[PDB]
Amino acid sequence: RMWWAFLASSMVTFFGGLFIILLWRTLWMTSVKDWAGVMISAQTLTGRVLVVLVFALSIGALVIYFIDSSNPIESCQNFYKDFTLQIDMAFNVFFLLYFGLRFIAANDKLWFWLEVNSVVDFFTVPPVFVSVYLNRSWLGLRFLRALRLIQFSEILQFLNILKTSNSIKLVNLLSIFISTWLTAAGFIHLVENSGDPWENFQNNQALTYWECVYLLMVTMSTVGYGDVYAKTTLGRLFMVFFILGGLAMFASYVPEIIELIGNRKKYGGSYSAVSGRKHIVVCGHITLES
Amino acid sequence: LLSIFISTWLTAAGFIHLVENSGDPWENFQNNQALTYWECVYLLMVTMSTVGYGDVYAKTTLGRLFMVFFILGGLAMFASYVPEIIELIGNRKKYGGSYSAVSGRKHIVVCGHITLESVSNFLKDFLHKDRDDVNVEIVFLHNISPNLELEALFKRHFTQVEFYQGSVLNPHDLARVKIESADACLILANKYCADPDAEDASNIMRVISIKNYHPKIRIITQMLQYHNKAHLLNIPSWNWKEGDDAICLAELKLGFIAQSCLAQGLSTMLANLFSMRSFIKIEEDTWQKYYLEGVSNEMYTEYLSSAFVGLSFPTVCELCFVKLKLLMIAIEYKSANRESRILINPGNHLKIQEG
Amino acid sequence: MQFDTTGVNIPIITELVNDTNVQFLDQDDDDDPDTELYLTQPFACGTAFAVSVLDSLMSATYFNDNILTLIRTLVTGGATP
Amino acid sequence: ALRDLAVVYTLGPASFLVSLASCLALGSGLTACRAR
Ligand SMILES: [K+]
Repeated sequence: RMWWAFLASSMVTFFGGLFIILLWRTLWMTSVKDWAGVMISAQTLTGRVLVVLVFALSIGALVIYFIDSSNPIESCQNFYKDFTLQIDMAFNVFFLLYFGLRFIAANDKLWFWLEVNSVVDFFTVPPVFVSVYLNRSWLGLRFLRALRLIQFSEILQFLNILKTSNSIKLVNLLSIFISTWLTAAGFIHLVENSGDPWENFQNNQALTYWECVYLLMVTMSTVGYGDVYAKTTLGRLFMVFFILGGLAMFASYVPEIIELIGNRKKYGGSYSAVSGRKHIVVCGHITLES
Repeated sequence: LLSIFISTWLTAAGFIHLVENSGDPWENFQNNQALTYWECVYLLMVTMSTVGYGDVYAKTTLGRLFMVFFILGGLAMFASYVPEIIELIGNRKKYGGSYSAVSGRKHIVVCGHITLESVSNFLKDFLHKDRDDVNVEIVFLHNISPNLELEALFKRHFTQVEFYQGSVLNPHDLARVKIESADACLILANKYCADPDAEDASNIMRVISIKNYHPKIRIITQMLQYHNKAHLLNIPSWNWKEGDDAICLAELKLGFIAQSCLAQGLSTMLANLFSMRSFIKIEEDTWQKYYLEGVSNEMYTEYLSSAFVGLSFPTVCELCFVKLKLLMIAIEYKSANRESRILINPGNHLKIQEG
Repeated sequence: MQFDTTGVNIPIITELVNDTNVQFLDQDDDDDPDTELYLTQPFACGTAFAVSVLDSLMSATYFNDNILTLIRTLVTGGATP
Repeated sequence: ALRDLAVVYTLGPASFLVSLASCLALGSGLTACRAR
């Protein structure tokens, strides 16, 4: 089990590079910076098609993760034998190029280095490079690709599917809910199937990914059947943190739910004509006495 | 609040751990259940969230009694602390923040009397569909929060119109809407007020504040009474030649009415001559088709070519009408004696100068 | 105004309720919008009187009660009891 | 062994630097062609 290699690749890629960026901060490029910015700009048609492409390829990568979840956590495969792994790394190197375009156009290195897309790329792409180098596949943190669903609504804004603001807000809220549901299920699946590292991985509990999705849905609704649950120590700790975070997020998002429900107009609508029944319209000063 | 929550969580977990591992004293301590402290913490977290997996639970009598008391006490404490949670969440300001500048997109700051009628008319004319493609955003700065109908109207144009709560007289609010980078500031007047002089003075003071923040900005203001606009000449930064304008509602309206008294229908012609009207094709032989042929016209300004120099105005107008299919109305005669003055259809004695 | 040569040299004093309006009384002021009241040109030149300074005097009266008496006998013209 | 461990440590960061360098070179080339 060489999972620490795949994990530590992403860890050094994030932390050491962030540290050297801060260190350099303590100690013609405008043209290419503006070129990259206008290339990845939302208003540019190239930006539109590129964000649609990266969203679609993220969905494809998530589907590949769903297919590969049935396989064991840590296995071995060949680049030349398996076409799916080649497709996955083609997707990942495309994400790498998009990360390059985003970084060269980044106004501030720190804030671009501490956002969701940067960290998911960091925790996704070095794992597949180590996997193709050592010819060993680890499930890893590929489920984090589901976070790309958060931008789904923006795609519907570019295709003119969504026009009203309420629809955009509703789609955004649903996308956030589904994305966090799926990534929590992925964390639970990984931690339960891998087992506790300090007990020689003898705590493994054979749970499918969909069973983890079911467990998360039962937990977040505060039902708690107990038919399926977390038996590992780290899994239980993650469940505690997920319960606390879910309650906090729901409490924070209650006002937006109230706004989406809104105050319905009680006396709106129009009169519905009934055949054979005349009607008289009364207007003016309408009070109790008259 | 967090410290109290964590402290009571840990001490309840400690009580459960002690009572479960010790066992029931009256049964010779044969009810002991081997639970770690962290498992008791997990059990308390599952219980207080009302999930209740049942994988780990209290089997001893005293442990179950403690669990019942902890459930009751936790519900009571949470019910008592709900108001503090609501206070910590609070009521977020909906129209706070600041305008975020977008490169290549100018913005216009609109202030003054912001209600349904004025904003509706201004957005109807400004954001007309037949308008040529302009990348201009509109920022309405107003202290009074919008009502439901205004909120709906802003939602219909959420992609081009933003609203912010604040006052022009406060320099910080001017800094929030990026008034130093705005293309123009438009001040609307309250046409229905008890004292027009007070509204005029308020608008003049808003102009003074805006020009104090940034003297080079272009301001278009609405003035109710005609005798008040002279106050705008007292501001040193008010440059009429640079595009600062005051639109007098009473003067323009009564002048339109008087010119219609001299010749009826002139007010309609003028109103249709500077307004963006959508064109509809009419094939039936009605008056609407002949009217709509004339609605489509607009005013434009252009520098005459050097070929027209030295020629009388009637000759140039005839050449423009017959050949260029253009109707020339007026010319801006510039003289060093009396600056520049617009001449409406001058006689044949006048000759076109250079530029 | 203009005379026959201009009204910018006429000495005037303007009572003000809000302090932040004082910068509106001066034309050729390079003062930033966040400049405090006592550093603005109209206040420093004595051409504007902000009433809020009286709200300061109360505090100055608390730490020393002779200051108000000195101000009263210097300002009001000698109003004996 | 330590060589393979060094490779699995540095393969990610090196690939990121290669990506950034390639993007910068492509942008510089396209800007130079645009200025032409
Ligand atoms: K027209």
